[PDB]
Amino acid sequence: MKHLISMKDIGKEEILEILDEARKMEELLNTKRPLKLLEGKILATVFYEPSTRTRLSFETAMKRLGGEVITMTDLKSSSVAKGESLIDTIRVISGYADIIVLRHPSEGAARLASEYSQVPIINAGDGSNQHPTQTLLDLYTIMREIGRIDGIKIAFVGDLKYGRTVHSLVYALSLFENVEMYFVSPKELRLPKDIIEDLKAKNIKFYEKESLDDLDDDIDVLYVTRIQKERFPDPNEYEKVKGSYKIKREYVEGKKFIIMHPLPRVDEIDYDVDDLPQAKYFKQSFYGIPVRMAILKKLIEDNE
Amino acid sequence: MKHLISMKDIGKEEILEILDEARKMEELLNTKRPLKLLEGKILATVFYEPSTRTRLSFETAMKRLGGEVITMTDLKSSSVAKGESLIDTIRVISGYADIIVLRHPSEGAARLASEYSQVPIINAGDGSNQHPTQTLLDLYTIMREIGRIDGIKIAFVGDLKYGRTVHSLVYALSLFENVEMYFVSPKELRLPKDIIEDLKAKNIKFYEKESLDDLDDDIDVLYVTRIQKERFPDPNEYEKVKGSYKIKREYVEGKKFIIMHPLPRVDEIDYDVDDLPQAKYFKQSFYGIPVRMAILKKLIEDNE
Amino acid sequence: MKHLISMKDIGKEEILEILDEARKMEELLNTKRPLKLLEGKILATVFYEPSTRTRLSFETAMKRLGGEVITMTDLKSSSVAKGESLIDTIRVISGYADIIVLRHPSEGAARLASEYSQVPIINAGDGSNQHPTQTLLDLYTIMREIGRIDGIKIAFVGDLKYGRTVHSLVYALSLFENVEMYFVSPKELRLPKDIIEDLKAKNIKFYEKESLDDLDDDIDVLYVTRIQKERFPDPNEYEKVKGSYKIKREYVEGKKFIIMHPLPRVDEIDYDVDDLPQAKYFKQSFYGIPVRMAILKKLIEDNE
Ligand SMILES: [K+]
Repeated sequence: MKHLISMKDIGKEEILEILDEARKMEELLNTKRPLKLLEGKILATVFYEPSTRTRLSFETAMKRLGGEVITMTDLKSSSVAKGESLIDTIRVISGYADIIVLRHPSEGAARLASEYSQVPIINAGDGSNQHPTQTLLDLYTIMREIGRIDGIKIAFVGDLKYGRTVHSLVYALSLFENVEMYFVSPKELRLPKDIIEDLKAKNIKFYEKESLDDLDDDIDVLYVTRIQKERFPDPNEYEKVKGSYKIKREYVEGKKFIIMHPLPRVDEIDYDVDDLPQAKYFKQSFYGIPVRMAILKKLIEDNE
Repeated sequence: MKHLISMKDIGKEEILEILDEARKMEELLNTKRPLKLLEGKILATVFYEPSTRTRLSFETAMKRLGGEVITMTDLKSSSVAKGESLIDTIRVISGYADIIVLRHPSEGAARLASEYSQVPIINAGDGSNQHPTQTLLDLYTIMREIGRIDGIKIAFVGDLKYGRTVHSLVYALSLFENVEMYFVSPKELRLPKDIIEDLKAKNIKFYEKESLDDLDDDIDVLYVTRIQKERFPDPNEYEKVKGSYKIKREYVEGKKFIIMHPLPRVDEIDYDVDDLPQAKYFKQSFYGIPVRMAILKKLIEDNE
Repeated sequence: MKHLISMKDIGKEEILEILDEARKMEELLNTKRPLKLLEGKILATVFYEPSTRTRLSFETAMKRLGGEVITMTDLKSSSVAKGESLIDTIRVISGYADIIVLRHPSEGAARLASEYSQVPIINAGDGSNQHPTQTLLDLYTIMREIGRIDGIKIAFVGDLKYGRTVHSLVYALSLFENVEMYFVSPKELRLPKDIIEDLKAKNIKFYEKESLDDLDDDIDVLYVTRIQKERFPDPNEYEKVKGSYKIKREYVEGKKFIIMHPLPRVDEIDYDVDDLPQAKYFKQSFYGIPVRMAILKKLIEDNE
């Protein structure tokens, strides 16, 4: 693997390889002894747009591997208004570092960068169209907590129309077997039809549901995403929507599923669900570190 | 010690333990050989409010111990306006790191955080009510330079009414023996009465003084704090105040005391005092590193 | 060498020493094995003004040497409006760190700092009058790519009147032998006369040229700098200027010279020159790391 630009670039087997590697990274972390796997290696964080979350996780992952990190987070005026084009910055930075995590608004930005970069490019959103690492950690969470990915019944709740990370996860799962999908959302925010077509073609068993109550307790994974306010300018109607799709304790009690949420969690899930056994989004967050560790390590070693 | 939230949580003995540990850290630094005490450990700097000073010192302390540091300084809009509540951020970050230094405006913020954190919380101001580490380094300075803390005559000059760090130091000293306190300030900015009550109860010998000249040369330590402009909107009157309480060379010459100042120094002390023997605030600054080292180390090791 | 404040402070021999040291650093980098030369040492980046470029390179250099880095980039209001004077910050930071890279707008800022600093000061622009490290890496590039510095024919294109880095390089080269200089620029932006005097005095063979076509193919090095818009408010005339001095592929083909550019490259050089053999500015960028490594190492070791 030369770069990690989009989930579209890797198959089931290669995904499972990355997951195995992540399980190993997790054990290493459990060791509490200093790891030197990437000692002497430098990760360059290159963000034209902000993402404290993305930066922290990758920075943690790299440092857990004994590696170093240089950071470049503002380029909305630090070089985009300073003149330097993307391809110039990439070239300068691939000369400094050993690997780059890039978050750039322009479409195909990460792909172009990989073309001019002498080091591996990791795409952390362009500007948030394809986020492979988020999708990999989601899959990792499922494997860890459920045992394996094939044969799961997963339900997605929230804005399925603009949920980029849902989109990415949905596609990735279509590469697996016997996966039943449930798409719960406001009628206004249903999964993009083109995707629906992809699922139908791949002959995936799926359902579009209007309500959370339309779900039986056969679902193995509840993956909840955000429903932003920009979708309902009227505070009154927005109350309605939030109320209908907010995950609450009473609805969770005695359920089989685990609950996943890419974070941050704002309104989607009540605070008194956090302490329920099925709540796993914070554990999910942690899993993000071992899989980013595997990703970092793999890209370094695959290319030298 | 699980966390370090407030000086109110530790007694004389435990303070002295921390100080001994700091003396050891200082020797280690004097060695100029790479220290690995916290190799493989990650410190997370979590500030909703800015504090370049706080961040640098802790970051230096952690790195001197061979440890790593991840930084999160803006949360006034990076997650407070991004939606994520404090308790969520703490949970995500305690999953990434091994220890956290937190500076959050809300009262009892650090305490709440420690409740949701799986790792030790260090309170670097909430929003600047209790700063244990500053108070510990102040005490360390006194022990190092004076020999011991008991039996000192210390005078505080400046705004004693809003001097949070004076407040914290004053309380901590009340735990020691034979400590005589002198409180020099504008009548408008005298030490809060409730504190005065605490001192009277603890039967501490203390004096409220109007002028610097009311001090004899029996004082062992001169601890000076800031008198902000917000206290005297009239530039004319503010001239008067500054002039009356500014420490000047001629007043310092031949004095027994050392001069402590938490920094930054703006108007409180003339520049031509810096080079006088009794000037110790810059040495005080350095001492901040060894005691933060001890603090970091202790909290890691006490909890694993 | 106690500090590195200005090129005016070091002679040919000492420059060559630093260059040799840089060649060694470059080999070490080529090794791809973790270097520990500055393990346990802390570099403090102190910028009152912004310079993502400067910071990254030095930070990379220090980390390549196994060292650590603390960063302080905003002081336009973080301590300049927070009260603390430069000399105070320097003293606090020289207590924390082992070496400082300083970028401060005020003239003679770096020099003053070195006076109050207990650790070596590296001047990264004050506010951009003397940048020794840029000038050292430029010289390094020439030695590496040309073989040696003496006897080269170098042409400078762009704004020669406000090109601080050209000024610095020109002076440094005057310390070498048989160096022929060609100064290509708009008549409005010719090399400052006082410098011309220095060259005449040192009896350097040089020419002031109006056009790129006035250059023969005997030039060994083409060093191009920026011509900002502030020099030609009329977009119309600015078109003219840019067009006349922009380096283009057809002009470069079959040329003997290498092309150097301190970066960032905005308008000065066409993108389809990048891939021509004579294009070396990105390699030049990389060379910046080994020479900053040598600089960092030398200053640490010369002072302990
Ligand atoms: K490090």
